[PDB]
Amino acid sequence: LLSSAYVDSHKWEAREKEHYCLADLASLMDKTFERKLPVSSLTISRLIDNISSREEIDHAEYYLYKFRHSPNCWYLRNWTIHTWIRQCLKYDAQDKALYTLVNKVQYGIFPDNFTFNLLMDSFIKKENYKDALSVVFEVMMQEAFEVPSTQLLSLYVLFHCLAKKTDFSWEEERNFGASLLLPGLKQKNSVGFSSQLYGYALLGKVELQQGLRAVYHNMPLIWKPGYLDRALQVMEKVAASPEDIKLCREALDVLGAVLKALTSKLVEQLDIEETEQSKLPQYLERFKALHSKLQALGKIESEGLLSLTTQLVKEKLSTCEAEDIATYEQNLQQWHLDLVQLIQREQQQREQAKQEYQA
Amino acid sequence: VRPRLIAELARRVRALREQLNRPRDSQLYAVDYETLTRPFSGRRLPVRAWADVRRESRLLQLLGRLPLFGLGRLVTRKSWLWQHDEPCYWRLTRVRPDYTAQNLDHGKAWGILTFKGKTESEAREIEHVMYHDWRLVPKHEEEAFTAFTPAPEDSLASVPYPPLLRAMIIAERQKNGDTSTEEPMLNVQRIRMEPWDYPAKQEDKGRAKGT
Amino acid sequence: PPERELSRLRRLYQGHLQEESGPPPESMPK
Amino acid sequence: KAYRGGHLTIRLALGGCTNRPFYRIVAAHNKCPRDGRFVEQLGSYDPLPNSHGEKLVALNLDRIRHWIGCGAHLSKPMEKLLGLAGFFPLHPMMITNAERLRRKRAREVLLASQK
Repeated sequence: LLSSAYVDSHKWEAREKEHYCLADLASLMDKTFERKLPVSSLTISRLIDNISSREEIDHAEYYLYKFRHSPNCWYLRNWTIHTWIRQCLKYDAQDKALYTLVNKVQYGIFPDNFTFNLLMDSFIKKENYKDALSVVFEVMMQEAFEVPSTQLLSLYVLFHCLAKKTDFSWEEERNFGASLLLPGLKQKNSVGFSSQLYGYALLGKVELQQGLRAVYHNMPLIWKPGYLDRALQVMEKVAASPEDIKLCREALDVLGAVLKALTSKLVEQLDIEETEQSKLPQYLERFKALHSKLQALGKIESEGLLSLTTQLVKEKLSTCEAEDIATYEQNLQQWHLDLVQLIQREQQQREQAKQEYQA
Repeated sequence: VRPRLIAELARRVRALREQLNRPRDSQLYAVDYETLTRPFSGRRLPVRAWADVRRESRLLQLLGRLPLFGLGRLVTRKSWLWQHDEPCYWRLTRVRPDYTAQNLDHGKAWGILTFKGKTESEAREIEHVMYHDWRLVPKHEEEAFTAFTPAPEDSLASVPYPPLLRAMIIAERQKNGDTSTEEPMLNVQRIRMEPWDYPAKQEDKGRAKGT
Repeated sequence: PPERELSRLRRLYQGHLQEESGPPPESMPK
Repeated sequence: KAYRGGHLTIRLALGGCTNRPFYRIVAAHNKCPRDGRFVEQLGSYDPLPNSHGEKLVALNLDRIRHWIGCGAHLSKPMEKLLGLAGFFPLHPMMITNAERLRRKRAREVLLASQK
């Protein structure tokens, strides 16, 4: 879905690179680890910069794993992560990039929004929507919906996947609900509000059937009950919103289906507070009343979610891409400055060590 | 005095061997969830913790899944959420992960504390990092989570003296000629009663010795 | 105590509760 | 003698004979034996009623105040004695135990009424 200019790797290919044989750097780090000493972030940077084959991808994965489990794990630089993803894309190794991203705890791969978009768009161009969905779920887990381009791409992929899905496991419901709620909150349009409603409906179903811990545990979600109430609040907000904002009929149908299905371990809640299973009938009545109110106000959209998201993508992704490319160029310049400072520090330390050794 | 040099030699060797064979957090604070015992020492955890140990997460079990180990993020605790209605949390400023951990789920952390809505001036080390009691505040919820309106905290400024001590104070006053009728009072405004679950000084806390 | 605090304690000590005690007699029962 | 850490505490040292207890209120290092070395004797406590039906407690209030002002701790029985004397507030557990005994006697009275 992204332009060739956004996906172009020429400027990254033109980065100033100091050439090494990957075997030499690997042996140096092996000696360092054997001596139980810390490895510099510059060394791992040089190894990742000097991947020249698909087997060097396999070796660099192992050395990333070893660096993550070392005293200087925190110092893995952003340009190194970007280069790792670029190399994986270059040598037809998207599966390895996805593997490291999924096991980010073991490898320390925490991409920026540009790098997420690169990976997700590669998967989308190859029509591998399953892996694109995996990348979207990783973006959700990392809470990286701060850039509009990522939000739009994630919404597109999510609605594409939901358009052809019937069987829902509660983990799948939880992941889909979170991944649609987070970008839906940052988009103040009809698509964003419909995504908010759909995700709140899914999370409320998960909460009522499996419990609130199933919702918030190891998720970027809050531990407060009342997700269905928040969906109804989204409907209420749309009712008092300007003319242009609307709600897709599909999201309303999903919420209605969830309520119709719901109305047919440690206790974390105070016994004086009313449970959700007891407020289901009132939620249903509120849903029917608000649905009639929205239908009267003409705040219901008949277009499907996927088509509406496609149209929004076509309208906004170009300007989002322009902004992202500008920020990416700024980042590359700053990274070059930082890398040259690191190289100078190493050279100065080595020369001072030689000066001392000469005595 | 005949010198005792073997004692000094043994003390120095023991100090060196303790500083070189230090047990790591991944070893000290590992837990067998089936039996709820520490494999390092074999001691069983207290009963009141068992459920939490099987449901909640350690702090770096959360921080290892975040960029920069979650610097600047807000982390709260389940016990604080249950006990207190006002927001209690840490704003992280520095993290030292235990690289020897297989999942990088052990380590140390520093941050700025807000307890019951009162933020501290400086950042200090976080205690109970190894407890299974930690939750991560979502970015889109922070504004709602952090919101707090300071209620008027007007408490007693003075209390009566105990009966016999009051009687003795008054008797001494009348002995020294004073005839004023004001009741003796104990000022209690400078005695601030700190909640028992307020975070303590982790820098002053000890560490389990290797064995 | 307020009912909210009693419920908070009832949550804190699930399954390990005694019968709640009311106000004691004003005088010592004879 | 040098103890590792420790502090001064005002407590009750037990003397007397079998089935006839008597207490000396003393300020001593907490690590010392109960009836062993002490820093100062601050009073006495006879828990057996005398011929006048009285439990006699002697308290050196000046020296007790001095040692509390020098950093000495208090054992729970000593805090309860000082609360009974009116020198301290009544300890929370005297109040709680009194309430518990009131409730128990109320239950006994209710049993008698039910019978």
